[PDB]
Amino acid sequence: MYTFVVRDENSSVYAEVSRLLLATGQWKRLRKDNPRFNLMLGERNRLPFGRLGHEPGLVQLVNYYRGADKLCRKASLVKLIKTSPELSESCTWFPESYVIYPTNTDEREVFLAAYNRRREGREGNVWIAKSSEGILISSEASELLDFIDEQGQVHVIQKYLEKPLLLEPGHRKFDIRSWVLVDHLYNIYLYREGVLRTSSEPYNSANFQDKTCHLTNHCIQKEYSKNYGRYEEGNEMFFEEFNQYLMDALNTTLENSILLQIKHIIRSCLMCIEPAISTKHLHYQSFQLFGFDFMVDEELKVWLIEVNGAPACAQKLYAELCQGIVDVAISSVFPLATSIFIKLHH
Amino acid sequence: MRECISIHVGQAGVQIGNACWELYCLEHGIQPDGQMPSDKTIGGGDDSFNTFFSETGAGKHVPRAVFVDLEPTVIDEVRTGTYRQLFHPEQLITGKEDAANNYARGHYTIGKEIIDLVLDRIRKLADQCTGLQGFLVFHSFGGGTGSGFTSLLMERLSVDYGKKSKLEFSIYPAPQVSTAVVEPYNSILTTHTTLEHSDCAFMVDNEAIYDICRRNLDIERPTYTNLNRLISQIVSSITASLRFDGALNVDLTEFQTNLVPYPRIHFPLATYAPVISAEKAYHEQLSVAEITNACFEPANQMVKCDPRHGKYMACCLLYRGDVVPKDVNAAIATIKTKRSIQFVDWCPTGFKVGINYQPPTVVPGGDLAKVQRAVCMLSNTTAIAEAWARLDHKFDLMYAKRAFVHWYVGEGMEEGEFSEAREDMAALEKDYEEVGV
Amino acid sequence: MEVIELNKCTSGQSFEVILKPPSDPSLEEIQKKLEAAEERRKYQEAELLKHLAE
Amino acid sequence: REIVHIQAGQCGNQIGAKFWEVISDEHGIDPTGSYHGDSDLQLERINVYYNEATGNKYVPRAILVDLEPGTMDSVRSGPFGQIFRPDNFVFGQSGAGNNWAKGHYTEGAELVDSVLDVVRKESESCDCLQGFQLTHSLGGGTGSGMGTLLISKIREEYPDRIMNTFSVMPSPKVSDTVVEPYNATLSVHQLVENTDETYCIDNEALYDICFRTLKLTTPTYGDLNHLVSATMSGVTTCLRFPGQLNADLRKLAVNMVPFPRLHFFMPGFAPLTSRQYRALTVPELTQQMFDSKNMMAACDPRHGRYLTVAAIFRGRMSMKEVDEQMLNVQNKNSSYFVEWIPNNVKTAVCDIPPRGLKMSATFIGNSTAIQELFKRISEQFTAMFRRKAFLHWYTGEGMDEMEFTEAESNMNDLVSEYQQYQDA
Ligand SMILES: Nc1nc2c(ncn2[C@@H]2O[C@H](COP(=O)(O)OP(=O)(O)OP(=O)(O)O)[C@@H](O)[C@H]2O)c(=O)[nH]1
Ligand SMILES: Nc1nc2c(ncn2[C@@H]2O[C@H](COP(=O)(O)OP(=O)(O)O)[C@@H](O)[C@H]2O)c(=O)[nH]1
Ligand SMILES: COc1ccc(N(C)c2nc(Cl)nc3ccc(F)cc23)cc1
Ligand SMILES: [Ca+2]
Ligand SMILES: [Cl-]
Ligand SMILES: [Mg+2]
Ligand SMILES: [Mg+2]
Repeated sequence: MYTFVVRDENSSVYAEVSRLLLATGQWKRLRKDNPRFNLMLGERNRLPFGRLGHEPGLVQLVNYYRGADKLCRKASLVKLIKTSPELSESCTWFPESYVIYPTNTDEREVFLAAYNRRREGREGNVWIAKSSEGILISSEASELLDFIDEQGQVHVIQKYLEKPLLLEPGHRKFDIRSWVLVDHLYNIYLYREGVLRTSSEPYNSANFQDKTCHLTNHCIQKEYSKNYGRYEEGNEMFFEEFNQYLMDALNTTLENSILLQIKHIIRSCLMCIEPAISTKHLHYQSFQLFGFDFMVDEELKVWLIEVNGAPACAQKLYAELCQGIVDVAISSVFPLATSIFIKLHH
Repeated sequence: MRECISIHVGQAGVQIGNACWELYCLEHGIQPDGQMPSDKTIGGGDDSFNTFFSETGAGKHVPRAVFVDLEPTVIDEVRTGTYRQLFHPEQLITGKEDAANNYARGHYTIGKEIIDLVLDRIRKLADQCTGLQGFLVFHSFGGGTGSGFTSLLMERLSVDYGKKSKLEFSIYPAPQVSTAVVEPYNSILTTHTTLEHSDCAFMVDNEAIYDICRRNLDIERPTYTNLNRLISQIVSSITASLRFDGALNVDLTEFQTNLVPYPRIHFPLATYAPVISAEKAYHEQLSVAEITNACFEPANQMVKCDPRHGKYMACCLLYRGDVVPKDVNAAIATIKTKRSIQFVDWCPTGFKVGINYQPPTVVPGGDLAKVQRAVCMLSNTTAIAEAWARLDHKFDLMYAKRAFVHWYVGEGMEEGEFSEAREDMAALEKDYEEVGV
Repeated sequence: MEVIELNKCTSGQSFEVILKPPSDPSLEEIQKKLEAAEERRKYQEAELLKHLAE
Repeated sequence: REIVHIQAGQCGNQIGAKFWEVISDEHGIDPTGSYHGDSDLQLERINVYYNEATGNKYVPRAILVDLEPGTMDSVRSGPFGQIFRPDNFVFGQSGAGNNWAKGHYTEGAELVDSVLDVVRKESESCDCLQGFQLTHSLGGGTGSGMGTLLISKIREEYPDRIMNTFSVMPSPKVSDTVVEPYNATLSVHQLVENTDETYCIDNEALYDICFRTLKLTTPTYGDLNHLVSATMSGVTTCLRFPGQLNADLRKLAVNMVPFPRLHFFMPGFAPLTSRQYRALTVPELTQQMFDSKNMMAACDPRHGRYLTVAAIFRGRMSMKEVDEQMLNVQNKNSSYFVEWIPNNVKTAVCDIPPRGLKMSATFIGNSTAIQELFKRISEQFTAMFRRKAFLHWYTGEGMDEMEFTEAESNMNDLVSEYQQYQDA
């Protein structure tokens, strides 16, 4: 009989995991500070990795990889891609990006050298800015940096994807959320079900001050959008409908046009940081669920925009996914008395 | 040639000192009576080994060592064991009753009544020293003597020998072999009082030694004897540069120079490889590359932590056996490409290397196999602050209830010393965080 | 990656390898502390003995 | 190092005699005090409990105290009677009539100085006396009344030594007189103030063990004391036997007692034996030792939480297995161990087993469930005290009702203090 401890109550995914674990009758929950746990669903901030794996007679396991933040916060990920030989500044699936600090190392003097070549070559020069609410997509820099310095935290600004793939009917934008689970053996498991977070507003390439047809966040779309839910329930198109659309409209499969690139990107990113974060020979073990956010361009080329280290699922997919986390991440380590994951290896 | 006096305090200090001096004698060819035939300079010398042994007119080589415990049973075993002749009686000092696992009983109550005797005996060794460079102090964190008497002694040494270096070999507390529930209290108290009196401290966590013994020595339930032969190997590796010809870490000041840039962060992590059971029938001898690479596996560290999530301030590689520089550089070159090794910005990324061609001596009948080459890495990584976190946490749990505090206060200590010590430790932890993230 | 201060002798050699450049109280106060604690101890003993005498 | 032992009253002397029989046997000493064992583990620390006398003799460091001579005589005539030095027999003639006040205030006072004379003589022959252990019941008169008088006198003369007691608690199931709750409540008030560590030996728990599991229909005091001497040999093995952990009375205090007053220990023992053939496995030993049915203080450990635990395994067995099983008990029941005392369970191993067992386990818990014991006494106390019943036996010896009220309050305070940490 295994014991666990819950230190992030505001996690929908791991709340479901707690319920599933208890309902096995082989897992009992302890109080959040009891150190005699087998399993820890840790807090999102300052998780105490230094205190794991020092409890004799307890194989201990945690649902986060110490160090994974380098992938999962925007400036960090830009730094990691530019400086890591495995990915390199010549990375063909990450947009041109730069790390800018407020007025109060920085890359705006290296930014401008590229931006002005974009304006002179008469290329589309839209750029987006964000950090880890407060977004600015503009066409000239002096709006961007001016906005950055009104706030007070490090920012990344990166080449906006001016020619996205637009779903018809609707002429609307979307992003693709993939859920990936890395186990204590560093198997990389892609969940078979992804989701397309769409916009409900036709794509208006004119004024970039309206964020309703350019940003695809489930929050901004329920509140500030006209017809949230006209085409798909909750502004969420799942994979079967999207594959059907690709076949009907574009004469391809989701697997061929897009998924190959997503599996390639995921594996590349994770394999890159594996030496820094692996717990293969550590006194405690880690697994982690990630949410990779992808954007497809009108040429069916996949791009990576954010990696989120503590993602939520889609209400339709919570059950199946959380059960998978238990199956492959937890019961692998603590056995009880046709898989929903594609294993990524090459 | 400049002399070194070793001071062993409490049970853990005394038993580890036994193990180290047994090793030393084996390594320098000193017999249990104290006779070293290869020493042609009879009755004296300024050789490298003389920093740890004085000579008598009768050709007897005698450890520059003092053993001090507040109860007699453990040092009595020194007095009656294989190396009884080795030590001169005045250097084995015992009390009548121990400190009862109580820092304040060792520091204040029983400490006050034996501190002057100990300092007198230490002065009798120092007075035999043409140019004493200082002290190597062995002790547990957790014992009442080990913590409380040791901190009192360090304070005094700073006063009677203010220009001299003081080094610590400190046993960090582990549940699997611990003897008391109050070891976190004692750990924090003694760390806080000693911090400004120690130039360089090598912390050994009994948890790590215990698991190394189980995993690599196939010892099912390690004893103090197992642990201490392994620790003595590590200690010998660390001190060999004071006892042998060489150009690296030749005096105690060089340990601080090479390993402690900021004076407060003076806890270098020790990683040791290879540890091979004497009961391994067929062993394939490991290369320079394999053992150097093992230096970066946490499972070989004297303290379990993760240097990948820290920063280095210094790094020394001490080899013993069949090693040459070009093989070391080759090993380092490939390791750098395959491993997370980040130094602090204001420090060079590099390695000071020491090689002694004589391979490790192993205790006949011990648990360790002989090997053609071995290495001890000493690296000042901030990752060791994990060990303070753990410790400080276990303190905070108990102290929030003032549990057991009445035993300390009843010895004359004031409750405020507790929160003072804890505050120092909060400082220390923050220094580490700021240097390394 | 350059190799410096190579010093060598019949017992062994030492050297450095660079990979990249850089980016107390007095005896008085002490015996005062020890004696203060003895005073708190003696006082608690006297409280104890006085209570026992009651 | 040296321990001085005092047994007071009928119960004190009967159990103390049994304690000396058992551990004398364990250390190879015979009723004449001449060593005859084979091994040498038996002598390494033999001086903790025995003085060496002329002719390689071993003489227990034991003072025998009573106000009537009937039991003391019975000891002299008993098995090991002649191993005690006769000068250490200190007795009066009038008894104490199961009356705490006679033991503490009138008859006891008359005899206590000479007892302290013998104490002093034993202690000045000590190189480093660590303290005293007292055996006594709390429901009679000499043991409870005079024994607690002795304890506060000893504390006055030796304020820096350890006072430890084995204190048998009264139960209506095994009862001599109705005034036993009175005698017990007075004494606990003394114990809470003037001992460092008390083993609460509940005569209720002893009766229930003899009856419900040893299948004895009519338990005698003999059947009870066999349990008591098993427990006593168990909890003192790390004191009298050389092991890795070189234990003494003060370290046991320091590690077992997080707060001075809560120093009342629940002892346990396994396998429970009557006055067998199947060897116990280490997992079985460990499960039994922790079982409520093996504990000598009738308290449900699931009704409170363990502050500290110390456990002793006697026999040749697997240290590895012992470690695994102790860790399993804690990790599979961590609810019942306070989280604010990290690693509060310590284990020790002695190769030598008790007589007639290849393996055995002794348990020493400082549980907050011990409050149940005192609640029991307090209820019985109040039932009488609210009608001032039987008080005249006590006011006849000079006592004021006020003193009863004070002692009752201090015990109810003790109960509340235990309830404080059961919920922390
Ligand atoms: N590694 C190792 N640790 C030891 C040894 N002896 C004791 N310890 C550790 O030291 C701590 C107890 O400290 P001790 O040195 O035994 O106590 P002390 O300094 O003698 O002080 P007292 O309380 O007076 O007995 C525990 O954590 C033990 O595990 C030893 O021989 N080797
Ligand atoms: N366990 C145990 N309890 C006893 C024994 N003799 C008496 N008692 C208990 O002790 C209490 C009576 O005290 P007792 O020792 O006989 O009186 P005293 O001689 O005046 O101190 C009652 O609770 C008895 O049950 C004994 O041999 N074993
Ligand atoms: C809760 O932590 C501790 C730490 C140390 C102790 N010591 C001091 C012991 N003393 C005596 Cl007399 N017998 C023991 C028997 C078993 C054991 F494991 C320990 C002890 C007790 C509890
Ligand atoms: Ca010489
Ligand atoms: Cl000086
Ligand atoms: Mg000791
Ligand atoms: Mg009676």
